Amino acid sequence: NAKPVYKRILLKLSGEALQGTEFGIDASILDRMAQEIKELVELGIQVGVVIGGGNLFRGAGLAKAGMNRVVGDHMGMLATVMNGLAMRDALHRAYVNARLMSAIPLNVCDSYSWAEAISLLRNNRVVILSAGTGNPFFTTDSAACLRGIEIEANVVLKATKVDGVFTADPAKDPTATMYEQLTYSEVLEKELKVMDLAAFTLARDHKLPIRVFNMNKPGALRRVVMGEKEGTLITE
Amino acid sequence: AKPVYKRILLKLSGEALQGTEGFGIDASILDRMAQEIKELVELGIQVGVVIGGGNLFRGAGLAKAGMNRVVGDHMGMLATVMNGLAMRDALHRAYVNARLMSAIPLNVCDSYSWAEAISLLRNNRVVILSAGTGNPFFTTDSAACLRGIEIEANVVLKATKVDGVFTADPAKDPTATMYEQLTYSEVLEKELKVMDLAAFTLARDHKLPIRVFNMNKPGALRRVVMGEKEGTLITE
Amino acid sequence: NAKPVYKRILLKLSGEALQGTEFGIDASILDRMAQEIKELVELGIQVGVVIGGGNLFRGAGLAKAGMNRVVGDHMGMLATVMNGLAMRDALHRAYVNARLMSAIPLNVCDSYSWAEAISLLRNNRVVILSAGTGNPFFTTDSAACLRGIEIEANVVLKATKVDGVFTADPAKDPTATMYEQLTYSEVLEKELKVMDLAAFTLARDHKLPIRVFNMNKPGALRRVVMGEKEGTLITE
Amino acid sequence: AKPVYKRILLKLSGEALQGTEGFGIDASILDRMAQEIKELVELGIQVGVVIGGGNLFRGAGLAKAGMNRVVGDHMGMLATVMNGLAMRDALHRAYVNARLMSAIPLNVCDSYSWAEAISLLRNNRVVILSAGTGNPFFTTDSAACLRGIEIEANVVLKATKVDGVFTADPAKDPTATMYEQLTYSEVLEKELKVMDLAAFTLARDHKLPIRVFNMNKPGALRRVVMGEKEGTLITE
Amino acid sequence: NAKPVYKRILLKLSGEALQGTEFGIDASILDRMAQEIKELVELGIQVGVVIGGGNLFRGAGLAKAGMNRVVGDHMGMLATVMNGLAMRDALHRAYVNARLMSAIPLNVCDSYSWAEAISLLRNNRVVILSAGTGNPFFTTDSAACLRGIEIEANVVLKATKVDGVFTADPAKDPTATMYEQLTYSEVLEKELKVMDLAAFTLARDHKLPIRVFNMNKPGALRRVVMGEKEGTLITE
Amino acid sequence: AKPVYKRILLKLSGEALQGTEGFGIDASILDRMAQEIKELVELGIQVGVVIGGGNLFRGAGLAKAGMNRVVGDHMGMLATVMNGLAMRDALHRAYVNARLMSAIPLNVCDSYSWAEAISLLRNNRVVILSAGTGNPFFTTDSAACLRGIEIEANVVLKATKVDGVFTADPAKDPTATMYEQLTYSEVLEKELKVMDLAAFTLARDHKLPIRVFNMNKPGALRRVVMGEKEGTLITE
Ligand SMILES: O=c1ccn([C@@H]2O[C@H](COP(=O)(O)OP(=O)(O)OP(=O)(O)O)[C@@H](O)[C@H]2O)c(=O)[nH]1
Ligand SMILES: O=c1ccn([C@@H]2O[C@H](COP(=O)(O)OP(=O)(O)OP(=O)(O)O)[C@@H](O)[C@H]2O)c(=O)[nH]1
Ligand SMILES: O=c1ccn([C@@H]2O[C@H](COP(=O)(O)OP(=O)(O)OP(=O)(O)O)[C@@H](O)[C@H]2O)c(=O)[nH]1
Ligand SMILES: O=c1ccn([C@@H]2O[C@H](COP(=O)(O)OP(=O)(O)OP(=O)(O)O)[C@@H](O)[C@H]2O)c(=O)[nH]1
Ligand SMILES: O=c1ccn([C@@H]2O[C@H](COP(=O)(O)OP(=O)(O)OP(=O)(O)O)[C@@H](O)[C@H]2O)c(=O)[nH]1
Ligand SMILES: O=c1ccn([C@@H]2O[C@H](COP(=O)(O)OP(=O)(O)OP(=O)(O)O)[C@@H](O)[C@H]2O)c(=O)[nH]1
Repeated sequence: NAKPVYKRILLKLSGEALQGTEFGIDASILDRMAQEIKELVELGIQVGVVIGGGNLFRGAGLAKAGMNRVVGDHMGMLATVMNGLAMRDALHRAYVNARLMSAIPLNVCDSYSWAEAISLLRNNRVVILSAGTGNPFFTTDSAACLRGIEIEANVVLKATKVDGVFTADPAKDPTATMYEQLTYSEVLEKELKVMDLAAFTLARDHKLPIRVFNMNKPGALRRVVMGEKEGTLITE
Repeated sequence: AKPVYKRILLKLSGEALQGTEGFGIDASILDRMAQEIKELVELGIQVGVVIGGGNLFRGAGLAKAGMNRVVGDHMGMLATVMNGLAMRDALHRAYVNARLMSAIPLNVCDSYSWAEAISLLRNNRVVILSAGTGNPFFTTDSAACLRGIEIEANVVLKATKVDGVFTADPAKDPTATMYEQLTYSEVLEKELKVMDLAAFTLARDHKLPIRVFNMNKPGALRRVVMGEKEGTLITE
Repeated sequence: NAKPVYKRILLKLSGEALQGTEFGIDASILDRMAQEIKELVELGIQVGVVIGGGNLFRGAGLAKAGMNRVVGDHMGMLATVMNGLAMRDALHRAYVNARLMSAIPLNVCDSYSWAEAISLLRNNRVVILSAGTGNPFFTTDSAACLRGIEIEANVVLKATKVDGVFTADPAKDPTATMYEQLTYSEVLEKELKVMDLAAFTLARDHKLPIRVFNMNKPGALRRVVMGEKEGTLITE
Repeated sequence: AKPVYKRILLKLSGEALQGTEGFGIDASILDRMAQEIKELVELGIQVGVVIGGGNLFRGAGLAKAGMNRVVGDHMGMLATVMNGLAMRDALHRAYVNARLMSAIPLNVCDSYSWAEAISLLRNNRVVILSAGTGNPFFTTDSAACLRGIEIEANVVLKATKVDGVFTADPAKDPTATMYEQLTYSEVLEKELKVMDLAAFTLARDHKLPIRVFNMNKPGALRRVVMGEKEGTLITE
Repeated sequence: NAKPVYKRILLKLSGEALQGTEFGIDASILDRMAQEIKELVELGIQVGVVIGGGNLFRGAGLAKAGMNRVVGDHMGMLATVMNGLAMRDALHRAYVNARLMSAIPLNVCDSYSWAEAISLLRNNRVVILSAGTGNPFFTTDSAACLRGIEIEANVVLKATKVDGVFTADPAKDPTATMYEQLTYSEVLEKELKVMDLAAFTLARDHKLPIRVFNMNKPGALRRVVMGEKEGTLITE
Repeated sequence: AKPVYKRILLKLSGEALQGTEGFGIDASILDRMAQEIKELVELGIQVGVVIGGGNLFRGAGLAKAGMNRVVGDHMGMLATVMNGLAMRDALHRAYVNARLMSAIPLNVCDSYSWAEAISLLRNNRVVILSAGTGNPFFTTDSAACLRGIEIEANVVLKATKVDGVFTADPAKDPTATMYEQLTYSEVLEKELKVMDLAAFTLARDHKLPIRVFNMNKPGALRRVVMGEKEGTLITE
């Protein structure tokens, strides 16, 4: 009798979380991703997914090596388009209707269009938003919040490799602990790592709730949507 | 003792930008490539470059993992655009006029246009050609021979990590010897591995000469262009 | 009780076969074409058609007259887009759902897109692929085999003006005879005229059967699809 | 005795490229046109060219055959792009800077852009304008007067196979005489055939002078531009 | 029992009539517009609407101030795209399927395409045509007649701020009177203000009836469509 | 006494082109702006311009009226393109090379391209950047700081109708005084209104200096660029 507690969601997929040991993409994690997204679609949930590129390139990182920061961000963005393309295909092969859209118009997929996106969602099609915001100096987390506000999602689900928001990187600091609930205020006064002010403040400004969970946990995405104890919730 | 080629078509394998890790791009090797191409431009030579994507993706390889071959080939092509973009930036940072063109419209960079290409070339601007031929079921080798014939290059220079064409792999067999010259017919007869059959065949029909050389041996590119003994030549 | 022996086909239409006495297009042959394609659509067959331009321009021919070979191929390609447009219209007027796609993005029709093409076919829409492969130095026969492999056709039906594959041009050599069956091997050891190695080898490589028939024969296309004795079959 | 026009708009009828066969393009006449335009460019004159498609297709003609008029007009326009492409190549082969622009985006050639056009013109590059006005129910004559007014040409030179404007067809009536000058009003009053009414009317309202001359009479184009007695002038 | 007397109409909306006191747009007039268009859609009528830009910019007017006439027309056109976008949104918010198309390809809406437009109309979607004809020196009235003939409307409904065609501007001349019926002949011999010959003659040429009514009159559009006494009818 | 900035980013508020009426564009102020920018170009300074759209539309303002915020922001952006087009024409009419680029592909003008921008700038061509950042929920101020950082401008010059930054509005309070210099920290601490928080914050992180000055005070722009006491500087 459960029933989902969300009608339209914006699922931000970390690029790094498509690696799963060794750079590149992990086909089996991609296929699991599809199956889990398939379930949401059937449950009637409208899904829009913003995907990152950290498993291939990060602009700032390339900038340290000497490259022009803008060109570095452009490669980072093309990296998100490569993930989006792999994700879409995994979706099609799992018999799920999906469309890839790119912030920077390319031709291989559609160009992002607001009205078109809303139409696709109302029609139960999964919409994959690539190239983030289309601009350099930004991160895909920003795009998740922007697109999330544009398509009017009920919430942004940040898929990560950790169970929630920790006080410090749980993989490097042995003192790291995660909270299960936070307000946009607490996040700043405690200075916990969630996103980057740019993205965050935008979400706060527009009162868009955020739920941080672990995508490496099979079933976690479904628990979040069904309203079961998973991850951390950031509200006002 | 001036150069022997007015216009060439440099074909770099995606692995050419790989560091010691065996994947991605290595800033220092990129910058080194840019200096070597800078010298050719100053020498009066017109340069067109076709770069691969093996340091990132291969369609056949992805298809084995379950993915749709065509989508795998699109990601491969897209990777060659990531390389072309990094190569262009190294060029601009070394003060060399260069323009990235793509066989797949990506209005990042502009689209490949034969007429525009010939114009950029006549103006001493290095033309970088990404996305191979624009179609799946093809390799960047074929794009090198194709573009090479379109822009009327004097020769296709195939960059490898070996000094030339051997009787067998010299690293997996110390008996192997390097040919100083060959005809398309002998390559096929002796079952020699130079490049993709489709591509090779194309170059043979249009009598486009091929020079296989070592891009890691300092001075090689210049020597190959100065008519000095270096690598293997292939004609007929 | 017949029932078609093919579910998805790639129909390669020769440009020359739309002339029918006197250059240009033959409206009545175009309308018959539509009616016959209409029948396949109703039978449930998914049709993708690659159309040539030989009735208007051929690149190599223009090259002999002195023109730049690449520009010549570009005109040849625009010629296929003109035929595709006429074909599409004949289809619409016969109340058949059809979409025109061009290898070289134009705007008047759609730009070729793999995923989009598959969706249109699954939806029983006729897909007309123009501008061949998008590249010069190639022929539309190449494109028929490439697109045929891309959309995963069960077979490529080469529509011609002769009943099959002959030993020599039946219109010029009085010794010309046609075979009714051939393997990709036989085709080469006998050196019979079918396509051009480029195209052919590709088809062979991917084990795509080919059936050569005469489109000037009213009903021939329907016989081929129903599995009746028509034309020549090339298999491995 | 320098030229009398700084910038002109040469309007070539599609038939201007037709050989003796009465269809298509004749390489030798094309090359001859290129030499005559080369001379004008050297003389300091800025040249814009609008070419028709009657040596290939006409929308009204196709519509009579059953086809949708709009589609017929698209094919007609597309033919003017085939001519513009061949004319551009003859130009480049005669060493004349020229760029083909299209009223129908064909990202082959680039799109018509008024500002870019004026810039190319000021840079002594022959601008070739294809696809007429971009809309059906119009002729390339109207595009000649329209573009002529946009680029602020000093005059529209209408190339015909006759010496000028006659009282009646001189080939179907030996009584006919050639006017050396006329006003838009007299043309309409005497029911004289100069061009499409829509087009004519447009030129009259913007006071764009028209010179009708013979493109086959050697030296004519130069004479018309050197203020020497040649053809018919039309103003008011 | 009424029943509409038209199946497909082309509704030309004056840009000025979206102001309603004070430049800019009048949201409440826009919402009424939507409701009235909603009714037509439900009645089964296929609606195509051409919208002007006179409430923001007029090319000729900008030309007097000193600006380049062509650039002035380009701004006028962008003005029609801004109105089209506002109109579309008002339509979506009233739960009416609508698509915006632009004569000059932009990316934010679709690019105008004939076949696509017809498909959208057959599917009961409202089609908004912006950027008029795409060319300078023309008015949106021209585009209304051109698009009207293209999509094969049964009639063009010119929405204005006056009840019909008057002898003189009813707001400035106290002698102004309107006729209730006119032939294309009468319109010229009486020289009444309806459109501009360009547009008009085109409509006449193609025998497209025109009905001029007042959109500020709530219900007037519905009366016209139902065949009730409203506005002025221009026929041959 | 040469200029103190090699490359600047001039940000003009849409209201900067407004006449006394309080809406639209005033030809004379436009021409005056062009003369002031002409002088900078002659002085060797590279100029990038980001113009707003408040003299026409604001998304938030439209959203209050009932419209979809995103669509309101698209119309706003589109208005900045109307201004950019008028500003470009005034520039060309004053004989200043200038190119309009848009963050929203409008193939009127070409699309924004970082690399192309840097090239135009190095060539002494004024680059006009329209459509802000390309995304809704942003202001042109943010686009000024963003583009300013991308093109590596030496400073962002914020044109206002006031002499600089005051303690309070000087027109609504005669006690207000003008700061001659400030740090990002003091602006935020003293609750000073300089620009959009999002934008400001961005400029602070990249240490992009901001100069607020009066665009109506003749000579101001030149003085600001000649290192002479004028307006308010903001750095840290
Ligand atoms: O709006 C955007 C989004 C992305 N990008 C560029 O794409 C690159 C991809 O970086 P992402 O931020 O997409 O990486 P990711 O999601 O995998 O990383 P985490 O969430 O785990 O931190 C970024 O480093 C940036 O340079 C932009 O330039 N603009
Ligand atoms: O025309 C093209 C070119 C390339 N590709 C796609 O790019 C992928 C990378 O293949 P490449 O041919 O780009 O590899 P590479 O140059 O780095 O490697 P070498 O052959 O030099 O050893 C291919 O596996 C394919 O998926 C296309 O599908 N089409
Ligand atoms: O991939 C392609 C396809 C076509 N083309 C160009 O289009 C032209 C049209 O030539 P086609 O090969 O399309 O002609 P056709 O089908 O009518 O001829 P047959 O099958 O009967 O032999 C060719 O001559 C070539 O120049 C390309 O450049 N590339
Ligand atoms: O604006 C345009 C121009 C041309 N066309 C299309 O191009 C076709 C060719 O008509 P053209 O007007 O191009 O013919 P032409 O110049 O060769 O012939 P003359 O008038 O000089 O005798 C026309 O019949 C129409 O279908 C358009 O529809 N729109
Ligand atoms: O085909 C076209 C249409 C429109 N435009 C340009 O758009 C501008 C908008 O002018 P319109 O003619 O669209 O204005 P309107 O409809 O509001 O005015 P009325 O019907 O009440 O007279 C025109 O002034 C012109 O410069 C073109 O350049 N070409
Ligand atoms: O990135 C952008 C820029 C602008 N806009 C849209 O443009 C509208 C106009 O807002 P602007 O920010 O262009 O206004 P302006 O410069 O004239 O005004 P000041 O801030 O200088 O006082 C905004 O209200 C928004 O709708 C975007 O949505 N995105």
